[PDB]
Formats: sequence, C-alpha cells, structure tokens
Amino acid sequence: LEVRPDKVTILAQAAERAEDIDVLRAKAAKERAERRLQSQQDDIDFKRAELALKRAMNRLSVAEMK
Amino acid sequence: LTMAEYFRDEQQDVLLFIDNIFRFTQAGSEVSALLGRMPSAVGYQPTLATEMGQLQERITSTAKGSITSIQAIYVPADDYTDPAPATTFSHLDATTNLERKLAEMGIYPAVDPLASTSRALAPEIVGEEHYQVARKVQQTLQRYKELQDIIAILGMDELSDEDKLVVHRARRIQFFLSQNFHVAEQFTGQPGSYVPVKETVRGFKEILEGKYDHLPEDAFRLVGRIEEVVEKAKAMG
Repeated sequence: LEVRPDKVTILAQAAERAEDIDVLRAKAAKERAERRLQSQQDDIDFKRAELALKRAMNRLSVAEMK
Repeated sequence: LTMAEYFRDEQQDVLLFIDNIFRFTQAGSEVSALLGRMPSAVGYQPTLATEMGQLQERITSTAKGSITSIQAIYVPADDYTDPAPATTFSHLDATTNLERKLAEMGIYPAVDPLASTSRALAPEIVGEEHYQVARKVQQTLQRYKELQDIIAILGMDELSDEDKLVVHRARRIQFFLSQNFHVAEQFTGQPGSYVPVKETVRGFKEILEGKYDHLPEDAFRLVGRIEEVVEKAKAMG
C-alpha cells in the first residue's frame, strides 16, 4: 500500500474488481489459467511454419546447386 | 599409342600419359562435318562413341605387357553430360572429376570427393580399414552437402547440435583433402608433399574420430601428413 497524503496506490500481484468473496479472484485466476494453456495455437502455428520451411527446403531448393 | 603398344607387345609395363584425350574427339567433330556426315547430338560426329571405342581398348594391359594410362579429359563448358567426356567414363577403371566450385573454394586439387571413383574401393582390394574410412569421409561430406541449402538460407542457427558437428568435421575434411603439389611451388611458394597411403588413411581417421575437433579449419588447408596440420595449427596461435 503506497499511502501518500494525496494518493493511495495498491500494488497487487493479482487484482480483479470482484465481489465480497475472494474465492472469485481465484475464479478469475482459474478461468484464465488453462485458458492460457489453451494457447497451444501459439506453439502449433510455428509447427506448421517450421513445417512449411522444411517442405520448401525438402526439394533441396538446390540440387548440387544449378 | 602405337609407341607404348610396342614395349607392351614386343618386349614391360608402360605409363601412357595422354594429355586431353578430348582434343581427339573434338578435332573429330571438326572433320565429321566435312565428311558429309549427319550430325549427332550437340552436332558431334554420329560415330563419336565407336571412334573412341576403337581408340581406348587398345590402351590396355595384356598377358604380354601392362599399360597404366592416365588421360586428361577436358570438360566443355563444365558439362559432364557432353558426349565427349560422358562417353569417356565407361572407359576407365578409376576417375578423378575436377570441379570449378572446389577450385574457387581454394581446394586443390579441386577433386570431387563424391564423384571421383575407382573399382579399387573394395574391401576385397583396399582392405577394410581403408574402405570404411573411405566411405565414412564420403558419408559425412554428403551429409554436409545436403545441409547446404539450409545454411545458405537460414545460416547455421537452426541446425542441430549434431548436424553442426557434421558441418565442422565435413569442412575440415574437405579442406584436408587439399594438397601441396610439388608442381605448384614456383607460384605459391610452398614446397610440396607426397602423403603415404597409410598416413592419409590414418589422418582422416583421427579427424572422423574427433581428435582434431578443436583445431580451426584454416590449419588443415594445404598440407601433407596430418601431423603438419597440428604444426601449422600452433603457428596460428
């Protein structure tokens, strides 16, 4: 808590305008958790990309040069 | 040829040094036109093949005398598909195919390590030890060859810690394949070397076996026996 005569700063690792209950910020710490793991797409595009990059290189884009 | 044929069939072994057997076939096409012949592929004489058949087998060793011949074969426009040298291939027990690329690399003699061949490469001829190294070198030289498009596009950054090693060895092996030819010196100024077969076989072993994976490439460039590389190595710093 930064208490200044003219201002109050609340540092929070995690803060969500939430109800009386706390066992919500956990709820938000929940519905956000795996819904951040679900971000395999991040990984999987790059796969498909590292894929294409090694399929245009498959034809050995140079056969003994030429 | 008739000269060497003398000492072979009239008396001993003979070394027939024919410089550019190409000029024979070449001059051939020069006349083939005027003979009133139907031009063949590329405009070469329709007899190119046979004309060379009747002058090759003659250069051979018999039960009477032996003929070890080494012929220079020019490659027109660097095209190994050209009827002249192409057709020539099926005439040799051993070949040494020279590449312009390797030449500009500074690799001399610029000899294709994956093209040059010999009927000798057999375990039933050169021994196992010499054989396996032989292919081992070629293997890792090829594996480097394939990698080249990636290197040329993505650099070495995305190569495995295993393929990289193969890039180092390969290079240093492709460099150690360079040699000091006594008939050089007057230009470059380096003296020269004849590397014994046992010492070549061994030298590459260690390199494939990784005793040298520390020494920089340039150390292995233009040398003799593998010991020299270590010498020229320290000289580097």
